[PDB]
Amino acid sequence: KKVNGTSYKKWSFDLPEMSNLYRLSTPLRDEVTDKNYYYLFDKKSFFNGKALNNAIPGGPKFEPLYPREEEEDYNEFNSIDRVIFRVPIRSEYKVAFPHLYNSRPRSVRIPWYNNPVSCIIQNDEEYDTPALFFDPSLNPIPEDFAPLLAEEEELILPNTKDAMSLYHSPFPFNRTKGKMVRAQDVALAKKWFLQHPDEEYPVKVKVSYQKLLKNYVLNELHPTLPTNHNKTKLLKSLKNTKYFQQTTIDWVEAGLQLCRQGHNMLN
Amino acid sequence: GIPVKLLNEAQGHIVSLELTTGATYRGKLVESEDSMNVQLRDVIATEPQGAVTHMDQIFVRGSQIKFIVVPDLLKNAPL
Amino acid sequence: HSSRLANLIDYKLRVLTQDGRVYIGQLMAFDKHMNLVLNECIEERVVEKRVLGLTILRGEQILSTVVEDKPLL
Amino acid sequence: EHTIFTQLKKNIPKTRYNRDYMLSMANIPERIINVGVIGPLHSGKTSLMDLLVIDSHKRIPDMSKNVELGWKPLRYLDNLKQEIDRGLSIKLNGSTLLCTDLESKSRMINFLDAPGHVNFMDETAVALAASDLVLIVIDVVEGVTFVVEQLIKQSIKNNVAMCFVINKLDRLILDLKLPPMDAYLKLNHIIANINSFTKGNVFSPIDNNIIFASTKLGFTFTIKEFVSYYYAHSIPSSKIDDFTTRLWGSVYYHKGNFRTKPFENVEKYPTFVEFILIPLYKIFSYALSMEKDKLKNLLRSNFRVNLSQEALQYDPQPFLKHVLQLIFRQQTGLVDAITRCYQPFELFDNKTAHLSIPGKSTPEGTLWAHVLKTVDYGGAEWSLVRIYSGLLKRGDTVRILDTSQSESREDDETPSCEVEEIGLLGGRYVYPVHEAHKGQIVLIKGISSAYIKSATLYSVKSKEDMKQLKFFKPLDYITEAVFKIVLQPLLPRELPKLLDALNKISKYYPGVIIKVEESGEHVILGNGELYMDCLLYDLRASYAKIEIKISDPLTVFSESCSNSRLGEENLPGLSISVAAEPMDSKMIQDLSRNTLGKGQNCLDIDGIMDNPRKLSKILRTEYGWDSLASRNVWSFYNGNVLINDTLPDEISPELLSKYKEQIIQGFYWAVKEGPLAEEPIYGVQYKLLSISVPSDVNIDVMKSQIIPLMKKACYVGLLTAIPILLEPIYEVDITVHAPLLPIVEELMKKRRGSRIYKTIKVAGTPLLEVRGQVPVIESAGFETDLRLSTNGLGMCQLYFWHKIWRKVPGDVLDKDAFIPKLKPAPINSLSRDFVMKTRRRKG
Amino acid sequence: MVSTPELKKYMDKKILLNINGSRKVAGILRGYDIFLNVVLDDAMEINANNHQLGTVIRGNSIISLEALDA
RNA sequence: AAGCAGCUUUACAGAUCAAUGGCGGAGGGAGGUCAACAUCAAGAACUGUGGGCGCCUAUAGAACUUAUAACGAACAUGGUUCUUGCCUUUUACCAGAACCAUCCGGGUGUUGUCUCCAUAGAAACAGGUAAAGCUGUCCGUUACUGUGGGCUUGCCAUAUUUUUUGGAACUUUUC
Ligand SMILES: Nc1nc2c(ncn2[C@@H]2O[C@H](COP(=O)(O)OP(=O)(O)OP(=O)(O)O)[C@@H](O)[C@H]2O)c(=O)[nH]1
Repeated sequence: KKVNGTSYKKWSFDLPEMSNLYRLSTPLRDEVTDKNYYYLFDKKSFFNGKALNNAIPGGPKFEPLYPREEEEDYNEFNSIDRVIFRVPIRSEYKVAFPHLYNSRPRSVRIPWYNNPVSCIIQNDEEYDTPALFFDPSLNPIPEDFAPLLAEEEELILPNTKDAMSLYHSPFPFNRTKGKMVRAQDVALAKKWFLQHPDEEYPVKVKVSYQKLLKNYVLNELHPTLPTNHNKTKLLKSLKNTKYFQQTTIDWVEAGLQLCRQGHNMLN
Repeated sequence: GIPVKLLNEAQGHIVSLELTTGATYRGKLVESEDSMNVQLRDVIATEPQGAVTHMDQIFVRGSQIKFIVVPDLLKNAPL
Repeated sequence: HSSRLANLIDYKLRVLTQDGRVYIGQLMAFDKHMNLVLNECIEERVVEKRVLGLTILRGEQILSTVVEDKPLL
Repeated sequence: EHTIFTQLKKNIPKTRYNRDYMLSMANIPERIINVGVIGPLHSGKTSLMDLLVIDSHKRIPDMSKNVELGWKPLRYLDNLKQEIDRGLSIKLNGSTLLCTDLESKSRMINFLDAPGHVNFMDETAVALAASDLVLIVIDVVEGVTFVVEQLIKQSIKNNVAMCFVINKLDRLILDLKLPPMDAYLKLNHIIANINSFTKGNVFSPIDNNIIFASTKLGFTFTIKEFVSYYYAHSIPSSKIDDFTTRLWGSVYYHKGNFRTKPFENVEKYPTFVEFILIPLYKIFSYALSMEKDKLKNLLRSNFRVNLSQEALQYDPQPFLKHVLQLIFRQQTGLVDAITRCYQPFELFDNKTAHLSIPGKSTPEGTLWAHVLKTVDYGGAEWSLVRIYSGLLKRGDTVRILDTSQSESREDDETPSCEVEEIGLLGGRYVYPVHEAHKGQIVLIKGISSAYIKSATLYSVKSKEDMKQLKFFKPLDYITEAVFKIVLQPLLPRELPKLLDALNKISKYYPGVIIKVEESGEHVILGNGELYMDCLLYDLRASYAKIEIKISDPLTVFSESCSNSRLGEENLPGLSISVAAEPMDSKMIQDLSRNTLGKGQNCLDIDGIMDNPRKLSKILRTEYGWDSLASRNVWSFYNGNVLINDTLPDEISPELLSKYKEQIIQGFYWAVKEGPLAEEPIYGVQYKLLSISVPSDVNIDVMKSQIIPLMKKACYVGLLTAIPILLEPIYEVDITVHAPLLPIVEELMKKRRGSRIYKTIKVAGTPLLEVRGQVPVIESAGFETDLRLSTNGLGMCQLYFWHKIWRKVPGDVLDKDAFIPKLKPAPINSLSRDFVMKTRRRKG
Repeated sequence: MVSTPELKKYMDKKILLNINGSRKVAGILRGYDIFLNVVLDDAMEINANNHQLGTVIRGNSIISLEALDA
């Protein structure tokens, strides 16, 4: 019931399984739930921040992609003496409404705007709080027919609370039915260099964030779409015939056989 | 019931009807009822004699209606 | 009940009225008042005939019902 | 023809109820209706329409599996790459749709779905003009914030039926985690809070003007519907509708016994909570937390519902939807309350009057109908029209008019064209129509040549009726342009295309106001940052492909006085002395609200068309407005009031009553321009002090003469009057969680608008609504300083309502106090800066 | 039941009613009922000899209702 | 939502024990870090080929759209060309742009199988495609009853003005 079978693909679960799992995983994952948090840290503000060559304080600083800043013309239009100077016009603006501040934008992807500002409340301190609990920090603000589900006496269930806590989770948890991934296919720490450093960090780890956002952008910007219908997995093919046969072993041992193996072949 | 809904659906189209009186009325139908009251405009009455008339606004009582005859497009209408 | 009345649905019928006229055509709808809806109707006053179309008869006016033909394809 | 229609067949993904039955019900006047839908940002409008669309079609293709279940919500009525990449509806889109009621008898309906974003209010304006009633839709969290007040105020001010839908209840229970009794006083609390803003009526859950929903979960409550679907099968059909009235508003049944007494016996929650909120909570919290079969047995037992093991197997959310969308059926409860909440006879003359001079003359016998909007669908451009009188077919030659040329009021008065084609709006698809009937809204083809913006359409055989018929106002766009950006094409040889580019925009976008200066540099006026952005994108992509050039964000100042006089003709046969006066902030505030004068409200200055004894009755009565001046009030402006004030007037009265056109035409000429920036003049009363007139006037008195004279008289009028410089201010709405308040304070300071005008807590949420003021010219990039600074928390809207114009902090003419370029200007000296600057683009 | 008919538009206006037995009456429409009983003032019979009466016409009888002046 | 009746089934005793009619079956389930051979974003519309009776289905090519909303909520390297670099150049990089590769995977179908399991059987015969009960025959219960299950049902019960507890009855003249 819990999985496909021996081929081990395509798992599945039930709730408290998750809720436990999540509760345990959470120290590893501190990630802001709402998309609305990320604004100029999203993907498209990084693209536009590239195509237009803009520097975000927490964004990575890239190459021009258009080599030339050089055309500069004064003119009846441009003259300082006809233009009214108020406000700095920060870069971030030019990443915000890029058809507005940064003129002649090219290959510029139109950003998202305005999500609802998630107000979700959660108890990360007391777990003896019942299901529906007015939060301290909220503003003050014939006999035989009956209600339907009130037939059952009480709505709050031992699970339902963490059913709620799981109603919001990043991709893995909120889904209780999914399939299998290579171990390295999982990326644990990708989350952490998507976040604000806040302050207390040294410029070491901050600059590190800028590094990994840079690389991240690059890893995003180039999809592929190949297909290998030609190549049967090299093992599957080569293990055909004779000179190879299949067995089991302890891992470390196979390691050793390899150690002398290629050690030889070097010699 | 469906026999009433059909009526409500022909509101606005032009309708023919017959009463226990013996006369038939023809005109655009404006208001109906669950009783089967009617309210028509530009009516062209025709009794047993053949006597034609014009009535600007007209009411009926359902009890008095024998049978109504309604527009052709109202056969594709939903049941 | 009314199980028999649903069985008549979409058959050509011959309906005699208290007025004497006899209407003929398929049956589209039936009611709790016995209001009948008929498609492509013809009254037969009597060697006589007239074309109406869609007709909705009242319950008071109807006397009896009688099948002309089977349900049409 | 009909065959090309057949290759249209496989395009429009048909529908349950087919067409010709719907489009058959069309010609009937009393059926159909128009429904516009509005709420503030992210109310769920566009999504709600998504619900209705799926309650319509079976086949809608473009649903991915990924959307079918779940996680990413469908946008249909968001047809544009622009809308889809942004995530907010821009150009309102409807779906002409047939729906049914609880009583099963189906009305044809015109669905219109507007943007909620304040900058785009323009289309909501347009939406009103079409809509017979609106659904105002609320995020349950923020209740009704100020923008909503402005909304309802506007719609009632347009005499149009309403209903309310409070929405995203899901967000309430799940995010906010409300104990039921919190929630009931929530709903209630809001409903009172709005009824306060409801003049001359009140809404109420049983009034069926209030409808509950969540879109993302796709469910809807009208207690009529709700109960009927369920409790109806319980109790004898007599008591039921009574029991509806027995539901909301503090009523208790202890055992089968309805008693308003406190709650006695033991348990206490009111009847509403009893049959609605709690059992709902049980639906959610169980369907999340409950063993499936446990739910199943309840689905038969209570609800007569059946799960399929497919539906059994789902991640919590997509399941949970299918749960609800299954338990509730193809929401007609919405429609049903709409169904009964609109009165054709009562209000039809109200609204149809509000947009013209009422009459009425020429009933029927005519084709006359109201043209709102020139729209761009997948193919090219159609026109959006509501049909008041007549029928229409392809090719029918018809006569054209625009709303300004209906401000004018035989031959030559009409440019005319045929209907090239007629569509119905099917959202992403368009449904061809040959024949068009009274009352239904449709698209036309080929008429775009005729005009810009709002256009009245008519075809009439009777010069009787032609004289008798009336004409629609230029539509009030509920917020004024106020935002200014200079455009130049980057390659001035490219100049021509840009023009027609601009042209189409002035059509496709209602509120934008475009100019071409003397200098040649083109000018754009739009609501705010976002708005004119959407323009510029559609401009550098859709229409013109030309790479263009853009200025710094700008405002549009104005010219006023804070309190002698001569005037001279270059042939001094005229003797003119006109001083100027500041004017009443009371009359200012009442001019800001343009009304029909209903109630003690000071009548709009349009009511000088109502008796100058009536007008001067409002004046003398309310303002202490000088009775002599009230009889000396001559004209109003695009702006303030002009008065003939002196005895020499009466000395030469007929001489004046001859030339009054020369006076006022010269005067509109004046206040349109201005002495300082050639920008509008505001808050200025001209008492007309002295005139002499050329000797025995042998074609001596001419508009050519007196007009630019009195023009000067106005100019110097302001100049000696201690003129100041008017500025606008975006009225600021800010939405935050509480602890972040200090942050906002900071920013306000720096922006120098820095006005925290009100501070507000939001019922039962951790929310502060703050209201404030910041100057448009200081409003650049504000919203992103917010959104960054609060880490996405909070939210920002800069709206122009009440049109309040502050003073420019500087003295208009002081040459020295400036400090050089490439700096923000010193707060003590400004108006000199601003004015000299504009002038350098002027004189 | 008791669908209050559309006689709001006839209140305080002249009428030309028709009733059972081919008899008809003129009058100012004062009030109406659930079963369509009517209140007429200044009631005049139409035999062609017109007799002044001054009247409550019964509902069942009513065949129809006209308006003299637009 | 109980019971009654109707409908569907059902373990069935049955009429027939014929011709029938219905539903299923004429090659099972699932799972196999099992392989072989194919295929692989989606959609409307144009052209060509093939099959079946102008229409439908399959395959190939071209154009447009989707946010490239995603074969993988994964990303690694290499090559050619243009800007960059510098002197070095190689190893090679740097840092971008384009266009080409490779590699690590994934999914679907078909075929052949392997493991654990399933109980009638009619899983019997003959026709062909790229596919199959696809077709024809065929057989299992059976097409009309009573016991037992479920509902899709009666819509749930009104003699006093708008339908079903009657204003009906009766007579006579005209063509
Ligand atoms: N929590 C919650 N959010 C919803 C629900 N329905 C819609 N939303 C949010 O509404 C936002 C989009 O609103 P739309 O309906 O698509 O468009 P809109 O509400 O009219 O906003 P505009 O179109 O720009 O006026 C998305 O962020 C959804 O998350 C709901 O039922 N529950």
